[PDB]
Amino acid sequence: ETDSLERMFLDALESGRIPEAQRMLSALGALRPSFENTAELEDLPLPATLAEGPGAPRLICVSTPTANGGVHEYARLAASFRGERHVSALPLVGFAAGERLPATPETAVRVVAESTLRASDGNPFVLVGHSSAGAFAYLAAALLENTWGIRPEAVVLLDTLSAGLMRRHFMVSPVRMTNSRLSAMARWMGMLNQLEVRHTTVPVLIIRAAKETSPVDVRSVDADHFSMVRDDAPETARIVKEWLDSL
Amino acid sequence: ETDSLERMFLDALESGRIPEAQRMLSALGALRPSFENTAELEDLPLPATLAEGPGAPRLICVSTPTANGGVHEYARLAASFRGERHVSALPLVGFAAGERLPATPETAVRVVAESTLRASDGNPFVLVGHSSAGAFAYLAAALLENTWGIRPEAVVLLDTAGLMRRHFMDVSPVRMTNSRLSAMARWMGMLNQLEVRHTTVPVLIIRAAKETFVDVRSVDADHFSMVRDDAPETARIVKEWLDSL
Repeated sequence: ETDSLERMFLDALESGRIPEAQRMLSALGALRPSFENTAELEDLPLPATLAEGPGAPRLICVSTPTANGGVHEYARLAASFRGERHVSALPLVGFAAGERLPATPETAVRVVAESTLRASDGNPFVLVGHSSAGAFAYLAAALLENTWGIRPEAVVLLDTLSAGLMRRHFMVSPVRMTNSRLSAMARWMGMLNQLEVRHTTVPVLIIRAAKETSPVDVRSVDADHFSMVRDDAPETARIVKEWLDSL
Repeated sequence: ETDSLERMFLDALESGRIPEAQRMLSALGALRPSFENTAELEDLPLPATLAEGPGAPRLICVSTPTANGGVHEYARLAASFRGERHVSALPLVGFAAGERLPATPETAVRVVAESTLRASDGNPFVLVGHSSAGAFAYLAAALLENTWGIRPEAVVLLDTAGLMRRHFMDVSPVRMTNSRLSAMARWMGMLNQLEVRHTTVPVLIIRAAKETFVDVRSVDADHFSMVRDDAPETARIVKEWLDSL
């Protein structure tokens, strides 16, 4: 299509008309079939193994809720761990054409927490999330601790917030933004916005990108929000490995 | 493809989620460039000639503001006129991917009025609209008279919701592109915002008798067959009524 929703979304982002594109994709969002509970699904999302190794704890990465997001997001990051430890990434359900979307915030966190558990293979694990994925990684850790009394060893956040940023994500698997991806993005981002904050007791690392305007540690990487999981992935990875070894 | 907006809209129709589908399509509509003045457009809609003949007055048909609508909608009716007189049909602007959408109800009515004059080409003409095109035909006729002092010979209204589900369940089937869907929401959206205007030209309403449980005539047909299989009879009533003038 010359008039694809991908084209018109990208148009509206360049024109800073992000509120109108906002109202559009969530109205599309609202028309998608929903699940309230993971028992309604044929299967949980399948983890993609991105690295292997004998080190521990393994890393489980949450895809960002962006229409071009997916397991590919962590391939470069995972490359610095090749041979050193297991790294997997989780797709988010609803971004492929026949998939249902989470009906409530709680359902969205649960589905992340359940697919995390499966990816773990029963082994000690840490949850990682870049950017918008970090809140989901973080609340998935909290929900696992509070619901099943299963604690991740840690959570690692790659420049996550507590705009033009949305714009530059899409301005930079150069994946095609299908209708389902774009509507799934609206739904998941809309859930993010309504997530109830909750405490995890497991160690948390916030890696901050030095180029940008319950026990918590903070480290800085010589990178921007985007380069931290691209060109500068090795610096990010090394901070992660060194923080995890200091536990 | 499998998750097209066309498939979404038609699923929504089947499931009683029209209002949600309309909200989404208006929301998409709002992201397209608009015009408030016709001189903003590189060109008016282009009439399509469906019939030609020595008789008079010519008929100018206004496409319905539906995602599957267009000049083809009057091709059957025009078939009953194809050696008797000129019949053309107007596209509505905005349904094609290039195009801008009207910003207001008045803009919508003006673009139809102006297109119609282009189609008439200085001849006596009648404005005709099936269904939801009816109000736009009528109101363009009123604006032509009241603002520009030019009078159609007449206006003909052809039978002017599961009518929706009926409508969207063909014949000459049309791909409902994202541009067609969004143009539909914007143009149909303005139907609610239209204030009636009076016009002194003769107005024939042809009623689809099978929908029932200023001259009015009725024809033995439903809302849809009156421009499809019962088009010959619709065309006769039209020609005989105009001949009375």
